[PDB]
Amino acid sequence: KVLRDNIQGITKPAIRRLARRGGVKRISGLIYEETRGVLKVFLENVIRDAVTYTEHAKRKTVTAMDVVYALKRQGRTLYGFG
Amino acid sequence: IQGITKPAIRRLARRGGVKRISGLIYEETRGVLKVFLENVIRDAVTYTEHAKRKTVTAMDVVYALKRQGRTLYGFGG
Amino acid sequence: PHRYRPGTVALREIRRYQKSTELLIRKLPFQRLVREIAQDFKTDLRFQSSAVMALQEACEAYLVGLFEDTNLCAIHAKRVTIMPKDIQLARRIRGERA
Amino acid sequence: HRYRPGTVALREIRRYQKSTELLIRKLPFQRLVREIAQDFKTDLRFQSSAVMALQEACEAYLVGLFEDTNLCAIHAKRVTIMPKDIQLARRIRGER
Amino acid sequence: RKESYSIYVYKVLKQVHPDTGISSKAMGIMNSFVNDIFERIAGEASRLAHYNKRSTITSREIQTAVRLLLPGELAKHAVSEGTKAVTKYTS
Amino acid sequence: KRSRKESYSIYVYKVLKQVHPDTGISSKAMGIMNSFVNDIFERIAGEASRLAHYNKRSTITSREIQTAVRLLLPGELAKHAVSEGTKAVTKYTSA
Amino acid sequence: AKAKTRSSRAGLQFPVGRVHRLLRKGNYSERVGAGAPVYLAAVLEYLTAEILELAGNAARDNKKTRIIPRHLQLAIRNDEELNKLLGRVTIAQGGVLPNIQAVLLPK
Amino acid sequence: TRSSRAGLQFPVGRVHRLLRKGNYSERVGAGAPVYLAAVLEYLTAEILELAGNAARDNKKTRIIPRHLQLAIRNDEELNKLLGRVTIAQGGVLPNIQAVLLPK
DNA sequence: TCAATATCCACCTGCAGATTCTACCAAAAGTGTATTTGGAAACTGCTCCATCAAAAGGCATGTTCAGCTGAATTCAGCTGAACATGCCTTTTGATGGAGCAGTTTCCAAATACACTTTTGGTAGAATCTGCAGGTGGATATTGAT
DNA sequence: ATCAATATCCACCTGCAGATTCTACCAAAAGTGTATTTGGAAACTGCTCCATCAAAAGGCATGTTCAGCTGAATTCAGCTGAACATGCCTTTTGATGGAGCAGTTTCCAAATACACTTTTGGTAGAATCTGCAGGTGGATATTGA
Ligand SMILES: [Cl-]
Ligand SMILES: [Mn+2]
Ligand SMILES: [Mn+2]
Repeated sequence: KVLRDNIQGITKPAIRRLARRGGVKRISGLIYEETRGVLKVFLENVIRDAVTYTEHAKRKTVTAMDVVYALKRQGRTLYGFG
Repeated sequence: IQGITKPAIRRLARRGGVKRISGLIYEETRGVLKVFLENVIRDAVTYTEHAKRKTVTAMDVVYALKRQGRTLYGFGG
Repeated sequence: PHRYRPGTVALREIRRYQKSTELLIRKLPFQRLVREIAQDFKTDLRFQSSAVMALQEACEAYLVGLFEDTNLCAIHAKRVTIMPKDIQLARRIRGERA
Repeated sequence: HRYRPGTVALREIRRYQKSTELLIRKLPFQRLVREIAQDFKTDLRFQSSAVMALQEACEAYLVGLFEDTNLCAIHAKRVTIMPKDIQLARRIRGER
Repeated sequence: RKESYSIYVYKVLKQVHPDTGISSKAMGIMNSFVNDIFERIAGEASRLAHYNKRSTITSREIQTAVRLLLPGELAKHAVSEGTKAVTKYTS
Repeated sequence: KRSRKESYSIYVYKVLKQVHPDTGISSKAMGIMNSFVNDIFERIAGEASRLAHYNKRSTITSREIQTAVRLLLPGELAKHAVSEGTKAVTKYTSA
Repeated sequence: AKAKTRSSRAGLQFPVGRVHRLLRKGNYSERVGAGAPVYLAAVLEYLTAEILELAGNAARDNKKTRIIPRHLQLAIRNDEELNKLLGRVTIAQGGVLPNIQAVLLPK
Repeated sequence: TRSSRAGLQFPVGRVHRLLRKGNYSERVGAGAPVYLAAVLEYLTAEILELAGNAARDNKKTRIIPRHLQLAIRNDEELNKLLGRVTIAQGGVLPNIQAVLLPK
């Protein structure tokens, strides 16, 4: 089935929850749409590179290292997947 | 570090496009600049020493700036 | 009925979610979004159970971290409520997009 | 005739942004450079150019830090950069 | 002895702006630039190869690395001009 | 037909027992620890690689490693770091 | 006579040979001294020993005998030096140090 | 010369030796050096072209660092690419926040 | 505006510090040949990943209400800018001496190879066991009177 | 100054999904016997890098005046937090089909390795030149009346 507008899937209660762990006590109402905008940019950039690595390896499957190497590029070095 | 006169700092804050400057800034800015230099130089030297030299060439600085993610153009690559 | 004053449960939650480590976004919606974004780059891609988990670990991490800097930016403006400009300042200083 | 407060500043800003010369005094800096160095290793010698690097790097950084500083002051409605601003910027950049 | 991309930058300078010349320092900035990118590009290419248990850096590594290293249109164009040069050199 | 993969798992566990005999570590945590050692490994060696190069050297000595460590590690972590290394290399050559 | 693992030779838990082999196949250099693998295995051993120690303590504080990430996070984020060493790194499942801005607390 | 063979100014020889003596990989393919060289050339082209303009705009016939910075920072893409680099003697793009202006 | 500062700002112009152009001498870069290999192409065993189906309760949504935060004003204390001064620490400019990056030129020690054994580790199975997930009073912590 | 009203702790329970161990093969360190180098070590340049030494001249430090920016204190419109009811969709669990990773073979097509010949690119003279740096003369941008 056709995937569309799934950025909306990142609900407001969730974003709050992520804001709570961040240490925010009060959240403006405009924040929710702004956060999505940023998350979708972060993701794009990280997935874009990931896939570039999947392509150079000539695979159809994005593997966890692909992501990790990708995160490493953007200096968002992840520990725990390889 | 006191040699870094207040009127020069103001100039720096001016290039930075600052219109008005609190009076404490100056001692503060002097602090930060001191840390910058200390960090950049310690690495430069380490590099100088590894080369068994008594002179910190322009390349050592260059290399240490790279390491601090402050890459510099104009003295080497 | 008994009622908690505004902000009191906000503080309650902060302690709660900071003490825990589970992921705060629902898994399926995130997996969906990941495939949508990835699909618009290369068609017929497949993902390792873990590859998606990775992405979600990074994402949540990134965002939680942004919200902290975000919140220090609201506090600096004498405010207590984070706003977009609070989020943007943080990203300008960080250098994500000056 | 007296120029109202702050008018000059804008003229100082327009001016200094327009140029590219260093703005810290050569000798005092070099003196600063050697000093710090000597606390790390002694009887060191600097290439003329090495000190230019160090000064170029320091100034550039400092000017940049002020742009972020200013933005932090404006954000608080103030128009005068203060130490909290400089600290906020550094704290966000990840320097401390 | 010692070497620099001064000669080549200057040649390139001429094609695009025959009338303009370039100072010493500016020349120096250009050298720094070439080297850097060179390193970034070569470094990543090294990395690709390695992830792929490869012992040889093909021009394919270079290209892919350039996709990862360069932004938007800079990237598109860079692949073209480089692929073009290989098509040509090879034949 | 098997595909053998390696990690510092076994080694981490040996060190885990020395510091805390009664403590144990989970898979995930063993994973974290595995990433850690590699990260560091690549950081140290990569810096080593640079040093040798900036110095027209074709061989990475234990000397380069050490300067690398000085440049990469902060404060006492580095002080103590170097102590273990040196000790380790001195003891190695002698026996 | 019987063989001495080079690691035992230096009195190290980490694998000095494995390290040497990774230094060569790594392409970091054309050649590798015999002391480098040793020296490095040692630095990695001690750093591993360092975070393991603080982690265990944190597992202890929480009445658990098995170290999990959270503990590693807690370890890494509280020590000033490890926290700087792993500043741009994120531990999957590690959470964040509990910290509430003073202004946000009740009157 | 290999470089004319690829119709490039940049030394394809020099780069090949740089890649061989670089520690990047066990072995370097023939197309590599060419490919990269051309990319180093193109990027060079691109920055000089803009500098030229800048220099031209300033009324000079000689490209200097300031011209390079103006060139670099004004274009978004090159700015992304040299985002963590500082041109010595470059200066900064003139920019004064609105609020600081006279009302 | 009308005026009276002080400011920029093009227009013009004249040489010395750089530039760019020459003129030659080594170090690479290119050839020619002969080899070593890396890894693409051809199966094919088989994990792992894409998909669906069900039952179920965890939670996202949307609505009321109203507490209290953000924002708009207003005010005046005094901090930081504009200045005109007085004075000295930076400029810079040779001038010289000498510590010292840099080059050689052997060579003894440390490495790289190329094989041949000899263990140490990894990938399954066999055994354990923290601890997740529930339960329940004790203990505050809150918010209304 | 009290007290319900609630949420948060902390300890005891107990099977089970996640370690801990237990065992067998084997890919890889270890052990030797050569075949190169690698990069110190004396010797010595030619540098650049310190050091005085010596004047002038911006450029810094100061002490005045005050203009207007920061700071604090109210007020109130209304935004966003807390709550309840609703009912949708994410979770959990397992079942299957099979696309496409990976592990082996096989071997040309391609990269590596010398040994040599040619040409190019880096240096240090020789030969132009662009801006630097002042110097007028004239709208500009400010500020007061
Ligand atoms: Cl302050
Ligand atoms: Mn789509
Ligand atoms: Mn001029």
